[PDB]
Amino acid sequence: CPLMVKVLDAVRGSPAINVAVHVFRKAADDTWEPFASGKTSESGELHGLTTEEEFVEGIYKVEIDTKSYWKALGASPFHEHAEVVFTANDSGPRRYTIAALLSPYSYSTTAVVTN
Amino acid sequence: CPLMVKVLDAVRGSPAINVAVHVFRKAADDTWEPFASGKTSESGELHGLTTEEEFVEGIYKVEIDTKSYWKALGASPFHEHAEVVFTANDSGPRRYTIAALLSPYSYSTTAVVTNP
Amino acid sequence: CPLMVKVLDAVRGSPAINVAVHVFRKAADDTWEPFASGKTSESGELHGLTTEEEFVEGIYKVEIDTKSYWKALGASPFHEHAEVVFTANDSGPRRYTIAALLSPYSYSTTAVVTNP
Amino acid sequence: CPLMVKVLDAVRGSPAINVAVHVFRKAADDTWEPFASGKTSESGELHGLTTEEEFVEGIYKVEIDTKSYWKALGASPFHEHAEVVFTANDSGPRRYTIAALLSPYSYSTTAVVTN
Repeated sequence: CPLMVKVLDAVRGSPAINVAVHVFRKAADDTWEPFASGKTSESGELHGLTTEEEFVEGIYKVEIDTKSYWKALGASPFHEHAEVVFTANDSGPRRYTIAALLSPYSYSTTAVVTN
Repeated sequence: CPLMVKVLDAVRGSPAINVAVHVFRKAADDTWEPFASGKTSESGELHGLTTEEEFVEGIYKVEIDTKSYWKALGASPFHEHAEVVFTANDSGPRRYTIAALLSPYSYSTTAVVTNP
Repeated sequence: CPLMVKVLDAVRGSPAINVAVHVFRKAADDTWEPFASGKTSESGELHGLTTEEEFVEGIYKVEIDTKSYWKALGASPFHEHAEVVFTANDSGPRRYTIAALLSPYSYSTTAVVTNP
Repeated sequence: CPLMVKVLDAVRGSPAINVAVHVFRKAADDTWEPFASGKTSESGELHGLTTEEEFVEGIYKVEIDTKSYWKALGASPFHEHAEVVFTANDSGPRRYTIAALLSPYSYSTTAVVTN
């Protein structure tokens, strides 16, 4: 699996479960076109987003619909969503894990890129 | 100043200087329309982006140009930029401070919102 | 002020007010000796902990009493406190700002170090 | 496994590998006594720290020797180490994953507690 997304909840200290995640790739005319999407599991992870063949170099945006997540749990969300924008670079064989740590008014995201 | 941005470099333990920041605001046609932009100073802070009058209700997107910042310092960053999207002044004017902590492959961003 | 602490609440998007902070400094016998303590103000900042004269070289430990802070606000935090340990003024006096971002089960802490 | 530790490197966007981790439990006289320790693997993880039987309620401190880690890679570390202090509470069945994200002058730590 070339691209993984893991989402954690910093309030409850648990994985962010029923979370919608949309991945877009930047089209030649700079528009963002749907690339992949899904909902985090009970482990806060989303696998099977794409395949090695489809995941070509280019700019990608991982959009995490955090607002709905926090609303369900009664917290008042700050962000509309979390946006992770990056360039997939082939240079060598790589796997991407976009990790996101969420709080109502804050979030962190790290990219773990392994061989 | 109703919208400020402060950026820190977690590798150097100092303000993130000369970081370009672009603010957009969702238009009626769901298009991201340019709202304001600037760059952080020696203290890693960006003030004067907009005024209370101009900063009306809306969904804003604050794009912090992290990639350009790291590249200029000789690093190989992962992200293109940090994108902070949020609805503003939904219940009256508020002062927003968008803080961002930067590392080549990871960044934190957290808003401090106060009633003026 | 050579050692400042600033704390933010990532759940409320505001300064972390009334947060007790205890500073210790490793003694000759490797014991943690009390150095200074205080609590953050309405702006989530703690100034006046020590002076340049008193803040000598050494390994310091800044304990941010996060648990007491969350409990008082009705939350069930994971950590007892945030512990920032670091060697200070190893190459001359420096001004240190220990910043901490708090959530019930997670916290970030990052130092901004500048030459006066 | 009751207690896990995962360490990531935010500079290189990879797991913090050869990292020493010491776990201490607070003794009745408030001193910190050795409880467990090891070195993160190639996946930046440390399993087998303790057993369900030995992991009793109490206050624990996870010390991550980050200074040596950064020195090896040529970065100038700020912290002597990362310290995660917490109370193990039985109330229900739980697993602890102490995650730490490291940067030379900054680090984050989250506690993921699952059933």
